[PDB]
Amino acid sequence: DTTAREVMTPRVDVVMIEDTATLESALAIFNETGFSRIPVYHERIDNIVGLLNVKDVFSAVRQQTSATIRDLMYEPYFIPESKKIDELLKELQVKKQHMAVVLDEYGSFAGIVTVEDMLEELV
Amino acid sequence: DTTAREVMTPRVDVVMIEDTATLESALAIFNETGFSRIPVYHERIDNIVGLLNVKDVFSAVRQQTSATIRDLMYEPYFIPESKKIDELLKELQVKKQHMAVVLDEYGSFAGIVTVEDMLEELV
Ligand SMILES: Nc1ncnc2c1ncn2[C@@H]1O[C@H](COP(=O)(O)OP(=O)(O)OP(=O)(O)O)[C@@H](O)[C@H]1O
Ligand SMILES: Nc1ncnc2c1ncn2[C@@H]1O[C@H](COP(=O)(O)OP(=O)(O)OP(=O)(O)O)[C@@H](O)[C@H]1O
Ligand SMILES: [Mg+2]
Ligand SMILES: [Mg+2]
Ligand SMILES: [Mg+2]
Ligand SMILES: [Mg+2]
Repeated sequence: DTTAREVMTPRVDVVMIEDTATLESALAIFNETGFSRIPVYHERIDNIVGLLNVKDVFSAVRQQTSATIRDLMYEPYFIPESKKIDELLKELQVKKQHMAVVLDEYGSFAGIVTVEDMLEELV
Repeated sequence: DTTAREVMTPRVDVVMIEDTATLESALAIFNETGFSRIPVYHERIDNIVGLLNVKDVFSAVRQQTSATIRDLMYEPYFIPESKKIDELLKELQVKKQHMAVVLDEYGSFAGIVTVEDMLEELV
C-alpha cells in the first residue's frame, strides 16, 4: 500500500529549469547533474508546465534553430501524493514514461517519482 | 517463473555498432532509431564487448577529443536465457542499469532485456 510520497524525490531536491532559459543553460544543467529529465516551471517553482529530456536538447543542436524549451518540453503525468505505486508503475509502463510529478493537496509541486524510485522498494 | 528469453528483444532486432565506428556514426544511429543504448561488438556480432549510451556520446562533442567507442563504452551485465526476470529486475536495480545482454548456451549474443521489457509483463 506504499504511496508516491513515500518514495518520491521531494521538491527541495529537484533540479528544475525555467521555460525562459536557453538550451545552452539546459545542457549545462544536464551535464553538471547527470539527470536525463528535469521539470520545467513557468514563473513559479510550483507551476510545472512540462518536462525536458536531454535527448531532445542534444538533437536540437538536427541543427541550430529557434527552438525554445516550451517547444521541446512535453506534458508531465501528474499524480497525488496518495497514489499507490503499484498502480503508478503500471500506468507509467503503458505511457512508456519514466517520471511522474507529484502534487500536494493544493495542486502545487510536491516532488517527482521515477520508475527507479518505485523499484528501489524491491531491494 | 518467466525467463529473460521470453521477454527479450532478440538479436535479429537489435541495433548495434562496431567498436571501430566513429562517434558521428553513433550519433546518426541514435537519432534514426531513437534508442538510448546500443550494444558494441568487436569483429563479430556475437562478440559483445560493451554498451554505448547516447549521453556519453553527446557529452563528448565536453569538447571534441580523441574519444573512441572503446573508451566511452561500459561493461554489460550478461545473463543466461534461463534467468528469471524477478531476479533480474532486482539485480538491475542494485546496479542502476537499464539493459542486460542475454547469452545462449554457447555464450553468444541472444538478445537484450531492458527494465521496460520486464515491466511490460505487468500490463
Ligand atoms: N531532475 C531531477 N532532479 C532530482 N532528482 C531527480 C531528477 N531526475 C531524476 N531524479 C532522481 O534520480 C534517481 C534516479 O532516477 P532515474 O534513474 O529515473 O533518472 P536518471 O538517472 O536521470 O535517468 P536514466 O537512468 O533514465 O538516464 C531517482 O531518485 C529520481 O527521483
Ligand atoms: N539498441 C536497441 N536495439 C533494439 N531494441 C532496443 C534497443 N534498446 C532498447 N530496445 C528495446 O526497446 C524497448 C524499450 O526499451 P527502453 O525503454 O529500455 O529503451 P529506450 O527507449 O532506448 O531508453 P530510455 O527510455 O531509457 O531512454 C525494449 O523492447 C528494449 O528491448
Ligand atoms: Mg524507453
Ligand atoms: Mg503534506
Ligand atoms: Mg538512472
Ligand atoms: Mg535456443
